Amino acid sequence: QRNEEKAQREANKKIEKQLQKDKQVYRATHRLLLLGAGESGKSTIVKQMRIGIFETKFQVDKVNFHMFDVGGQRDERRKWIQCFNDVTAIIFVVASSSYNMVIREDNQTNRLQEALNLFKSIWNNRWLRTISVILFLNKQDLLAEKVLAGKSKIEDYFPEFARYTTPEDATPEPGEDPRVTRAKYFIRDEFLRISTASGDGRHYCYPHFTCAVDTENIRRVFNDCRDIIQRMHLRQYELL
Amino acid sequence: QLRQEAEQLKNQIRDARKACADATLSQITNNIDPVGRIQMRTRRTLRGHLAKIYAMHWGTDSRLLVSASQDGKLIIWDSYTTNKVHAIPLRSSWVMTCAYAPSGNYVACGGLDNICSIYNLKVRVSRELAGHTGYLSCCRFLDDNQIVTSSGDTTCALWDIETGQQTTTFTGHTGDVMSLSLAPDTRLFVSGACDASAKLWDVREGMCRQTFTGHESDINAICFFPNGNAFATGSDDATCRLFDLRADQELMTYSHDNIICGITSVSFSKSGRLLLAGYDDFNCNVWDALKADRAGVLAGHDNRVSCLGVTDDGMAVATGSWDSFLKIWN
Amino acid sequence: EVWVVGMGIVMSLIVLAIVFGNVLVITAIAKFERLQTVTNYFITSLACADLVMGLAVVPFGAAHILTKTWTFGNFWCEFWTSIDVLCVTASIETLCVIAVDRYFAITSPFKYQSLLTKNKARVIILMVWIVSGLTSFLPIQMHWYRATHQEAINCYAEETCCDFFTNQAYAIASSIVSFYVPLVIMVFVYSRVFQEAKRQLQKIDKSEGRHKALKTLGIIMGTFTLCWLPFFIVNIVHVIQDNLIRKEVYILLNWIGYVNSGFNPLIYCRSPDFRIAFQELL
Amino acid sequence: RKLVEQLKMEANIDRIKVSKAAADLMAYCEAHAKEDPLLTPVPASENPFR
Ligand SMILES: CN[C@@H]1CCc2c(ccc(O)c2O)[C@H]1O
Repeated sequence: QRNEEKAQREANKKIEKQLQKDKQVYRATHRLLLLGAGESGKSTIVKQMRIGIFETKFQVDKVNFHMFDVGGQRDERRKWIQCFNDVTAIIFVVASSSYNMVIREDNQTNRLQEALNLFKSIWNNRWLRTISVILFLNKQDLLAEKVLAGKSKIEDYFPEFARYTTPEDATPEPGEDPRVTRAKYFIRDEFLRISTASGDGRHYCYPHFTCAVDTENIRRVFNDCRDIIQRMHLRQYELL
Repeated sequence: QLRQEAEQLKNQIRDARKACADATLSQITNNIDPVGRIQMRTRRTLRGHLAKIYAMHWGTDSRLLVSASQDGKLIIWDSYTTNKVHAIPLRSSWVMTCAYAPSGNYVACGGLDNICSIYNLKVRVSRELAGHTGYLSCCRFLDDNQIVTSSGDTTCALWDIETGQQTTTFTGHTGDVMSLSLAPDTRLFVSGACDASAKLWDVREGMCRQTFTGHESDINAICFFPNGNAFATGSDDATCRLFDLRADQELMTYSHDNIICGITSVSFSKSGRLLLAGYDDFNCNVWDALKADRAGVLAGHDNRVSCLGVTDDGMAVATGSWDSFLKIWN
Repeated sequence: EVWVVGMGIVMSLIVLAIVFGNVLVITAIAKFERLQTVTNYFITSLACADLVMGLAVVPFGAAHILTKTWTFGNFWCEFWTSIDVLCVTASIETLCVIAVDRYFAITSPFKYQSLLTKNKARVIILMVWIVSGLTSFLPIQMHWYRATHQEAINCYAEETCCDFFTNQAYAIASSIVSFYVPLVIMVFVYSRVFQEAKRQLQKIDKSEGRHKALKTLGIIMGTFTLCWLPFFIVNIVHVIQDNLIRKEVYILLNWIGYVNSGFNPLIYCRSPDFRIAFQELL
Repeated sequence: RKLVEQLKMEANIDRIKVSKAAADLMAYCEAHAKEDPLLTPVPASENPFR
């Protein structure tokens, strides 16, 4: 009779209230994706940010942030990468000191080049057309120790580095050699060249130089997310 | 050394398939009258999902459905009255599939966590199934006691609820499988992987009798013909194909010059005349199985569709999209 | 005759444009569920206010101007004046509220999702409509606005002719509630938004070595200011000094303020989603 | 490995001509077409949704 309908209506009302509260909570929280090479060094960033899928919840300035990382699924083609369509930013971790070494057992297919190809695939994705990338370049001090040593020359592995010159309007570190500065800025420009070509105002790449003992990664991600949302809102109103 | 023998045997099987075909389905079915234009209206629009839906499964009574969304809520609905009977939170925020047991007592759920969660309606998790390397993609119930889950490990497995350990594992797919569909009698079983190959398995023997590789790109959807002697595979090549098990080969291909987007979900009608396919172009196109000529277009969805299920009664078609809205059509 | 029919043609075209644009906007938000957005609620409120204006006061005002007399009753004249004040106040205050919402969405992006919800938007719309209805009906229907000189007394006594005569206090209060305070708020929030946009553009230029905001804010501010500010400045002036402002210029500026409402759909509904909805509807 | 054995097992399967399978599918569709609410628009009285 109508008693069943009344009970169903009461259950519907309770469920609707519960999902209203859940919607408030979900809209309060921001989502991030931690993507990088296997030996890139995402574990160090994850430990720094915290202080088959790994989820770490951290909040800064009373803003809830959620970071998702998947490592079990390692394939040339990823179907789970289309699932992360509502994430505010995709964190990319690249080993900037892995230019001279190769893990594919083949010549000239350097791990840095593999990371660049992966970044190109992520950027030139139909589903990831509005997701900005926060790029972290781990192990900058390993890169410094490598460049100050004569063991490896980037020109031997990256031909464009021979004719490359340091930018005049750059921001060198307070205590850094010219050679390491040139190397790190060339590596950053390698990713930025891919970043600029495809996207047109929809999404941007934020490059950061990170050491193995850096502790400002939490604030850097917060600022990058704030800038991402500000740019998205500005473009939605056709200002920027 | 054995590669040459394998290539020779593949050439032999291709020659046998070619010699076993005389006239295509179009040649024999061009005589019958076309189905004509079809008008379908959204009888019920179900709202309440926080985020995008990926999959849903109609109940046996063709009245209740379960929908899974990335917000982590496995909402159960009553299509006749548009009332939410249950709302089951998920341990894993990311979910890729869901299922409704034929008895209606249990509801399955699995996502990127590589763990198949099973919930008891009459609501707490009953058994959590683990043992898959990759992300789960689809789950269906053979009965109230067994369930088949196909994951990104390129392996499909048959589980047992009471024991919690997989009874058998099916191997032979180069790429990760993305969809599956049980036979009406549950004797056979198919799954479509990303290597453009759909294989017919066997829940008893555990060996793929036949494989069909007519597609050019990854397969995203699959579904048996109601007869059980044929199935339809929807890939990213913007084509839906209707394979035949007895003929061991393709029969018809469903494509148009205008469409350049892949297919997400494919389902048949009760009589199998209509082949409903959900596209990436924000709409669902319905085809004529015996004609390959599109009859109607279901363009009511704002975002991309992710699922499509025709009721067991053959009364309504439900499509859940990425716009957090699940619409009932008829 | 020739002058009257030309003016009648112009007012008919203005009425048609306003009504068409407004009904198109409300149809766009109402018909499609993808356009149901928190800000789109405020846009719908603005379009509803403009539609009420163009359906109630613009046609009757045109009839008053062309015929040079008020055939309808004096109570109906008071009701028409009240509806006009209501529509103007609601439209300008809704523009101010939309600007404030944009400022919160840009300056405080993290708190914007939590700060504005469906309930908050609904209560804000109710508050603005109640304050506009108060400022319109309460002083007019209770005769707080009526003047004291014999000209006004004769004008209100005669049912045939119904012009506008306002007290200095009521004119000041109506202006400062309808236009000036919303003007200050809009200018402040849009200056802050422009500063934020310039900062973001500077950051992008610095990071990526290898104007639109200025133009958009320019159109948004300039249309509203050029449409309304002259009318409100003469509204202040003729109560400050009666001999300075004539009736013809006052009516002309008021009608410019009226035709302002036609341009609002063309300015605040230029989003690609709105264009797609318009194409689907038409 | 086992791929050659699996493919050899796949090859030795009895098959029927495509004409017979096509005729069977067409006959099934023609015979079961009456009990299809999607093909034939159900009357509003018969329609459970509306
Ligand atoms: C009939 N003309 C009225 C007279 C006074 C007035 C108008 C508009 C907005 C206001 O705040 C007003 O006080 C004009 O539209």
